[PDB]
Order: sequence, then C-alpha cells, then structure tokens
Amino acid sequence: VYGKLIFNNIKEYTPSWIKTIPYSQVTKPILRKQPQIVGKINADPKVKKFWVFLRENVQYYPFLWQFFILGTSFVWFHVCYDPWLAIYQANNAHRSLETALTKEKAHKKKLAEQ
Amino acid sequence: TQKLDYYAVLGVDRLATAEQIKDSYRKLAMKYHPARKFQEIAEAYAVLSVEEQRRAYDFLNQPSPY
Amino acid sequence: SRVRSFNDFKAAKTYIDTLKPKLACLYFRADWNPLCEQADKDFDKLSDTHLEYEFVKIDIDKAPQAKGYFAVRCEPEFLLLCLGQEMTRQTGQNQRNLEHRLFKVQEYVKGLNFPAGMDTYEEFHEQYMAEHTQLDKEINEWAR
Amino acid sequence: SSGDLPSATLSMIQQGQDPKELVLQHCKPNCLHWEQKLKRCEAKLRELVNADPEMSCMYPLRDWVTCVEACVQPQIISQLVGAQKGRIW
Amino acid sequence: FIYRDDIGAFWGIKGYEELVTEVGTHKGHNYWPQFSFLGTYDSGSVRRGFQVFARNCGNCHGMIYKKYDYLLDKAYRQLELAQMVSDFTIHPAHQHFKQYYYQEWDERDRVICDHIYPPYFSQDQAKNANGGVWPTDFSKIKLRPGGINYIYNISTGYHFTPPFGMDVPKGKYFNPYFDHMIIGMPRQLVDGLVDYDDGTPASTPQMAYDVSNFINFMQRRVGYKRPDKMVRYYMVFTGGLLILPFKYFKTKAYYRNLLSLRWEMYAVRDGVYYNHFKYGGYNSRAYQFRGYFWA
Amino acid sequence: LRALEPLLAKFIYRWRLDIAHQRGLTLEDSLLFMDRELRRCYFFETVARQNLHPYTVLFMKKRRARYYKVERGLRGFYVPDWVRKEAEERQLSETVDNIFNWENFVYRE
Amino acid sequence: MLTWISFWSLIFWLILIILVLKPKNFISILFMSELTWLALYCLSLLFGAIYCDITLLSISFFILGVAGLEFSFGILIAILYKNLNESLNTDLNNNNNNQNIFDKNFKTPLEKINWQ
Amino acid sequence: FQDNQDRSRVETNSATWAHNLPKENKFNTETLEKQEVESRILK
Amino acid sequence: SNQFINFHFMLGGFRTYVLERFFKQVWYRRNIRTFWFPVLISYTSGCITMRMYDNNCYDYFYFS
Amino acid sequence: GVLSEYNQRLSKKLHKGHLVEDKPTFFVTSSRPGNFGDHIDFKVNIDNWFDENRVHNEHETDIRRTQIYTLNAIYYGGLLSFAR
Ligand code: HEC
Ligand SMILES: [Zn+2]
Repeated sequence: VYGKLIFNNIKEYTPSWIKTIPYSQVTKPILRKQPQIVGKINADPKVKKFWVFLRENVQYYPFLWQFFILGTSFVWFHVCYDPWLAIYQANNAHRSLETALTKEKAHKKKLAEQ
Repeated sequence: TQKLDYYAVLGVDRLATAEQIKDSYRKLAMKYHPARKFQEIAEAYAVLSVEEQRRAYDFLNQPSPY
Repeated sequence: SRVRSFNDFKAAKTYIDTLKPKLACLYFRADWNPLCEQADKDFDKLSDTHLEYEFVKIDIDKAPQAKGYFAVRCEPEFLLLCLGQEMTRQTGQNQRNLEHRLFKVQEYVKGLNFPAGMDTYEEFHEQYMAEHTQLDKEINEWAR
Repeated sequence: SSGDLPSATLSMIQQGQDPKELVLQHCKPNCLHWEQKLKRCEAKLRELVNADPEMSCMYPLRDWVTCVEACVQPQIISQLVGAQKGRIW
Repeated sequence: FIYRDDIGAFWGIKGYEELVTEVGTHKGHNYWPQFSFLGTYDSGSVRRGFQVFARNCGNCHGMIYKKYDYLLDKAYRQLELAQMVSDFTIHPAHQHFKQYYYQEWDERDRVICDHIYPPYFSQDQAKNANGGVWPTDFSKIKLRPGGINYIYNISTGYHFTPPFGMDVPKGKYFNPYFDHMIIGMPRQLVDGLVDYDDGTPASTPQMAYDVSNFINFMQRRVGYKRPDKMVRYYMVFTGGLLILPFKYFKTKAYYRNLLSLRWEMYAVRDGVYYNHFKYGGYNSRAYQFRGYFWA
Repeated sequence: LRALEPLLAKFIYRWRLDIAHQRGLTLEDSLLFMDRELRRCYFFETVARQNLHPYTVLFMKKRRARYYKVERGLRGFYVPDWVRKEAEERQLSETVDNIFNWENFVYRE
Repeated sequence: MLTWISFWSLIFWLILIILVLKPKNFISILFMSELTWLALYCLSLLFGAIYCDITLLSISFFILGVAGLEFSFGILIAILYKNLNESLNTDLNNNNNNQNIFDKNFKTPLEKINWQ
Repeated sequence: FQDNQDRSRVETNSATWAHNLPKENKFNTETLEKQEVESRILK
Repeated sequence: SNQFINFHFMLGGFRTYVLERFFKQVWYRRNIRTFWFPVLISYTSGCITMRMYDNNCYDYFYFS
Repeated sequence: GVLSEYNQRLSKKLHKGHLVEDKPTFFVTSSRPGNFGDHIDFKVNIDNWFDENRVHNEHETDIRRTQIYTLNAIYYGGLLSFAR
C-alpha cells in the first residue's frame, strides 16, 4: 500500500525515503486535571466511606472475601428460588390432597347421616 | 474535581486583554497566597495566560450571555 | 499539515482535484494589501497546527484567473471547503477568527452523516453551475 | 357468596351421563367436507368389482373422525371435575 | 422443509396413517392441569383414577415396572392405601424375580411395596384368557399417539361404524384410535360403573379422564416429576437472565478496556543492523519439518 | 468468459475491493502475501528473514492491527474518510509489480 | 395504452396532487383549480357516454358555470392581495424558515441592536 | 417530564439552503468582523 | 481502575448504536450478505421437493 | 439516573457508530531513548481510546478497584451457585 518491496541491502532500520512527522504537527499533552465522571450515588461521601470500609476490612483478607462471595451465591440462589416457588404453590392450592380428603370426608358424613 | 469557569474565577469578562488578566491574577494572589480557591485561581490563570491555551479553552466553551 | 504554495491557477486546480481533500483551506493573497505579510505567517502556523485540513496558498498576482474561478473579492481571503463545497469564507487578517472558523467547520463536519456513494469530492464551480441551470438558465430564456 | 349457594342448573355430566352422542351429532356440520369426501370414496370403491386390497375408505374416514373429535373432545373435558384451571394461570 | 397435513403424517413422522392421532394435541386442545403453565396434578383426579383402575382396569392390565406406593403423599395415605391394596391377592408365581426374599408358597394379600401385577400369572395366560390378544402393559404407555390423550381417546370413541370394505370379525371391535382401527377390547367404561369415594358423579368421560390422569401420573419423565422440573427450569432461566449483565461487564467491558492502547512508531537510524531479525527465529514443530520439508 | 465479464467484475473484483476499503486496506494486503503466510508459514518466514527488510511485513501487520484493535473492541467498524482515502491512493498497477516481482524472486531463488 | 376510465380517475387525482405540490402562489393555484374542474368535466362526459345518462352532460355545463364563478372570485381575491401588504407567494408572508426557497431572509427593521 | 431548559420548537428552526454551515439562530442580526471591514476599507 | 466500567456501551442511543451498528454493520454485513442467497435457494428447492414427494404419497394413499 | 446517562450518551458524535478520531494524530514520548528519531509518517492509531476511556478518578483509585472486585464477586457467586 505504501511502496515497492524492500530487500536486505538497505542496512538501516528506517530507510531515508520514509517521511517523518515534524514536532510542530504532534499533539501536545494536556497537563491539568479534568473533572471526574461520577454518578450521583457514588459521589455521596457515605458511599465512599462504605467502599473504604469494605476494602480495608473485607477485601484485604482473602478468606473474608471468599465468605463475601459465598454470601453473594446465597443471595443469588434465594433470589432465583423463593418467588417462583411461592407463585407455584399459590397457583395450585385447590389441587391438594388436603382438599381432596376434605371433600371425601364431607361426602362420607353426608352419606352416613343420610 | 468539578467543572470550573476560568473567567468567573478570575473575575474578568471573556473579551479582556492579557494585561487585565495579569492584573486580576495579581490582585487575587495578594489575598489568598498563604487553599482550594487559590488552586482554582492558579489553574484558571495558567490556562488563560497562554494565548493558544486560552483560544483552545474559548473554542470548546461556546459561551452563553449573562 | 504544510502549506502548498502556487503561482499558476491551472497547476493548483489540478493538484486540488487530484487530491480530492475532505477538508481544504485556500489562502488567496495579493501584493496590493500590506496586511498580507502577517497572513502568510498565520497560515503557516495554522497549517502546522491542524492536520485535518489541506492548506493551499495561491498568489493572485501570478494567477489572476484563480481569483475569477474562486469568486475572490478582497484579499487576503481564506476559503474553507468540505468535499469541494464552500463551507465558509473569511476576508481580512485575524488568526483567532480563522482558527475559530476552522474549529467550527471541523466539528460540524465531524457531526455529519453522508449516505454511501454520495460523499465523493466535487469541484467548486459544480455547486454554482448546478443552481445556474436551475435558476439563471430559465430566467435568461424568458428575458432574452 | 358463590359456592355456598345452590346450583341453578344441573348438566347431564353432573348427572353422571355421557353427552358424547349429542356432541358428535352436533359437531358433524363442522366437517361436512370430509364427510362428503368419505361418502364419495365409499361410492367409488363400491362400483369397482375388483379392487386392490391397498385401496380402502379408511383414510377419508380417518380425516372425518379427526375433524369430528377435534370439535367434540375438548368441550366434554372442559366440564369435568379436576379440569379447572389454576388460581392465577 | 414443509410437510403436508392431510396425509396423516403429523410433522413428517410417517408410520401412523392407519389411526387417528392428532385429536388430543394438534386438532383440538384437551386440557390437562399437569401440562399447563405452572400447573400440577389434581390429587382427587389421581385418587379417583386409581379407584377406577383398581375396580375395573386392573382386572386385565398391569403396570409391572411400578409399585403401589407411587401414590404416597400425592393421592393416598399409607394406611388407606394399605387396606385398598390388601383388597387384592398375589402369588409367588406372579413375581418377575422371585429371589430368596419371597418365601411364600400360596396366595397372600398385597402390600403397597408390591409391583402392580395383573391377576394372570403370565402374558401367555393373559392372551389365552382374552381371546388371543394381550392386554398391554401400562408401564410405558406414554409412548402412544398423544399419550394421556391416547388413553382417554381409546377409552372413549366407541361410537362409529366401519366404512364399506372394512369388516369387523367376532371378538373384535371398531375403534378409530387403535392401530388398524380394530381392537380386541370390548367397551369397558359404562355410566355409573365405579362408585367414587368422594361422591363425584361417575360418567364415562369422567372415569376416562380420571384413569388417564392416574396412568400418566405413574409414568416416568412425564408423570409425578415433570411439574417441579419445569419450575426448576423457570428458576434456572431467571438465574441466567439475571446473570447476563455481569458476564457482559466482565468479558466484553474488560476486553474493550484492555484494547484501549496507545501506539507510537519512531525512526531508528543509528547504524545498527537487524541481525536479530535476519538470524533469529524459533519453531516448535521444527522436529517435524526437519529432514522432510523444503529441502 | 467475455460474456460473463460484468458478473465477475461486480462479484469478484468489486466485492473484495469494497471489503478491503471498508477495512482500510487494498488488494495489497490480500494478494501480495496471504493471511496464512503472514502467520504460521515457516517457508515464507525463512525467505523473508533471509532476503527482506522488516518494514514490508511490519507495515502490513501494522495496518491489520490498527483496524482490528478497534474492531475487536467494538464490532462493525468502518474506518473514517482519512484512512479510506489513504487506502484508495494506491492503485492496482503497483500491486501487480510487487506481486510479479515477489513471485518471480521466490521461484528463481 | 390505458383504459379511459382508470386513466381519467388517475388524471383527476394526479391533478389534485400536483396542485398541492406546486409552490403556493395564488394565481398558480387558481389555474390548477380550473384544470381540476376541466378534468371533472371530461370524466363526467365520459361516464355519461358510457352509461347513456343525460344528467352527466348537465354536470359538464354546470361545472363550466361553477368554475367561471370561482375564477371571478379568484381574480377579485388576487386584486385584494394587491391592496393589502401581502405577496402573491404566500411562503414570503411568514418568518418560518423554509429550506425549499433559496433566498428567504427576513430581519427586524432596525439599523443596530446595541448602543452602549 | 417537562424540561424548561429545552426551549426549542418548530418555530425556532433555522436551516437555510444558502448556508452550508447552519447559523446559530434564526435572527439574521450577524454583524461583520473587524478585520473584514478594515480590509474592505483598505480596498 | 482509571477507566470506564462499561465504555462506549450506548453511544448514539438505542437507534444508532443497537439498530445501525449491531444489526446493519455486524449481523447483515458480516453474515446475511454471505448466505442469504444460497440459503434462500436451498430452502425453496427443499420445500418444492418435499411438496412433490408428499403429493406422490397422497396419490399413493388416496384413489379418489 | 439511567435516563440521564442515556441522555448524555445520546449526544455523542460518532462515525457510523464508532467513536474514532476524525484526523491523523501523532504522539511522542518526550523521555524516549535518543536513538529513537521522529514519528514516522504512518497513521498507527485510528482511535483515541487511551484518552477517551477515562473517568479521571486518580484521587480515588482503590474505590474503583473495590467495585471491580465486587462485580467479579457477583459473577463468581452466580457460577458457584450453579456449581453447588
Ligand atoms: C379385560 C376384559 C380388559 C379390561 C377390564 C380392560 N382392558 Fe384394555 N385391553 C384389553 C385387551 C384384551 C386389549 C388388547 C386389544 C388388542 O387388540 O390388542 C386392551 C387394550 C387396551 C388399550 C390399547 C393399548 C395399546 O397397546 O395400544 C388401552 C389404552 C386400554 N386397553 C385401556 C384400558 C383401560 C383404561 C381400562 C380400564 C377402564 C381397560 N383397558 C380395561 C382388555 C381389557
Ligand atoms: Zn347442531
């Protein structure tokens, strides 16, 4: 894309016909502090205090961090487990052996006192 | 940090000469030289002192009146 | 980039049409205006500062035809073009205003969207001649 | 209050009777095309004095029965005990 | 990639053009509580179905692979099931694998841990007693056209006449749901045949529905275990959906952060040759290439 | 073949040319040295290390990297106009020269 | 190459579309409205001939009369445009910027905005 | 939600065919620059 | 730790980012251009052949 | 809020959906070895993600490190729930 093939008779890493960029066209660095990109929640000093406490008291002890991971797994399991079971049990309340036995006992009482 | 208005910090309008900026910086420096406000003053004057830096800062702002 | 100086209108036009730049800045200069001396230095500084434009300087005295081709009225003139279409034009010597115009044109063009196959370079007069056959041609066919 | 009140109507399912014959003789108009096709197949097979054993009216009748029971079966089940939907879904 | 619907082969599966197959599922929708969304079995329905099976269906058919205590905690209690099963008798000759455990030598009352055996000792005895045909075992009857609907449709559907050219010999009956539309079962379910314990009216569709529910309940991978497994599927799907954002964060965001590099290339003209490029290089497969490739 | 020329022009030359221009490359990077040659080809590596200057393969790899650094991070990447123009500056005649010279050199040596 | 009935129905609706399309000059709209009335005239005559109905020829001449009265009203309204300070190009009677016009430019009648 | 800081509407559209670079607003009250006036006066 | 947690995630909004970039530039441009034509041809031909085979089966089964 | 974040991210200027530089850009390391000359005339970077991908939190970096640990922990916790 740039030029002809170059063989090993040039002896210099950069051939003389390769153009260089003068310093006047180089992008100068910015040497000041830009404003931080932070959200509303994390800009709260209380949240920063919580993060500092969490770091210094749990993150710096790896087995305590492993306990933290175990707690996260516990929360994951219970979040994915409890509501589905609750709605499943609430959906089939009338399809229960207790209801069937209640109906059977009522019919037996009626037939007995008939 | 947070977004800062250099002209408001130096107490000068946008169409102010360089010597006006120098005088404003000196007046504000006599007072707060011996923290945060002095740092803001220093940053604003450092940006607005260089003509190229001041021009680049002015181009990005696209100021509103008032 | 770097200023390309020209004294012949045909050579400069051929160079620009072969390059087909996306963003170009043309500096038309003449020797009657004493302020053209500072305009050369301003053009050089802005050319080395900016890399998205192609900076071409044309001497009107040695290439008078160029003036007529570019609708130059009062030298020094700085003509800013995008894809050969006139973005803007500045008359006079002032570096801050020239840099402001360059920055404004650059940001507006960078905020633009072009459908595929309709972003090719075009010649200058092509815009004037397109509207000429739309308005001037029919008017001349009615009055004359 | 409903549930603790007497029932106004006693269906024949609730009387321990099979309404399938009535439902069949009522779902027949829904499948008149298949019934006519089966009749035509039977008429065609009757005329041929000699026919391949592979040839039979079994498949038109299969289609007609499929349509009739498609009409019939679900509505009988929908009235049975234990076929009620759930509390929510 | 598209299949006809009027040739009797549902969805391209051929081999069942000799019977009615799609009534329960495709042509019409028979509602079963255990096959709906977040649905489960009806305990009373399964109870009545076992009553129907014990009083009528169990006199010819069997479920050898399964025992009576499948019904615990869902249809019956231990004591009531114990008496109900004890109403029937079993013999040592009934046992498929009569090891040293079964030390009886005569008839005895059945227990809830006994396999559900037919009154016959053998399949050949069943064939001899039933006019040459064998009452099919119900252990794997789920693999029939429309499964539970198959059982219901076979129990019903004795209301048609054979067409011209089809002859029904003695000892056989016309049933469109059976293979070749000729079955050796006389119509069993008549109105009021079984007196339910719960007082539910006993009609032919009701008894067929109950017995179908019971037989499907006894099945594997489609009975007494499917609803909880579907609920588990829903929970796992919710877990995967909720964990998707964190996986995206880690993988894709980390890669995009790692790929935010700055590169600079400079001119090096200090008179040092690239001997390391000319006289360098390694290859792990050199032991394969050497002596064979490019000589 | 002469009657089939428009179809071949539309669906072979222009297809690859459009894809290469979108990636910011030319037919150089797809026809001079193959992809399977730039990576894991001991014969090509030996010939290049024995005869070639580093900038050939280095520049081809640099163009590939400058595209794929962005492409891997966020897929569906179209290079801007200032890269596509640099790509389009190169014509097929110089590519033909390079391809023919390289093939002849490899054969002869 | 097209049947006359479909042709004339399409012609009437295309005339209405073109009337809406063209720039809003009162005289142009008047001319296009006259053309619309004439298209209705032709369509009525065609159906009168096809269906052997004598009332549609009456529709032709009644269209002539209605169009004549409407044209008189339009001429008077244009001359009224003269006396009021209005332009026959209605798009020049408002300050809503329009990209379809090359040279739309209005500003306040002030020589300068600021004094100090 | 109504944002009072956004005061744009169809009344304030300021897109013109002549100007390839759109103007800041629809008030055509733009004055000449100081260097342009000086250069034209010198001409 | 000095960079965005999720950089460049929804720049340009739903319409631009998701629709344009994902669908048009990745999905269509990298997959559908390559296989829409042969897949369409194969699907249509397979449907036609299956329909013909099923029609032969129908002729075999039904004689009227 | 999420709506505000979407509103700011909606106004970004992009080239066909990608945040890339509109002009050639060159950078030089002022402390580079003396045998390194000037920048060669090759466009090595199309993007500027080294500067655009920044939150400017150099006064609090351990907080972001802790947050990254927490996100990793949540992901690992889900995986470990399934493994359990
Ligand atoms: C003895 C007289 C029986 C009683 C009581 C019940 N069934 Fe039966 N059944 C019996 C026989 C001899 C046969 C075989 C017919 C043949 O020609 O093969 C059957 C068949 C069935 C089937 C068909 C299963 C198959 O293999 O396709 C079913 C679904 C069936 N029987 C169900 C069933 C039910 C639910 C019963 C209780 C009401 C019942 N049968 C009683 C003999 C006898
Ligand atoms: Zn009826």
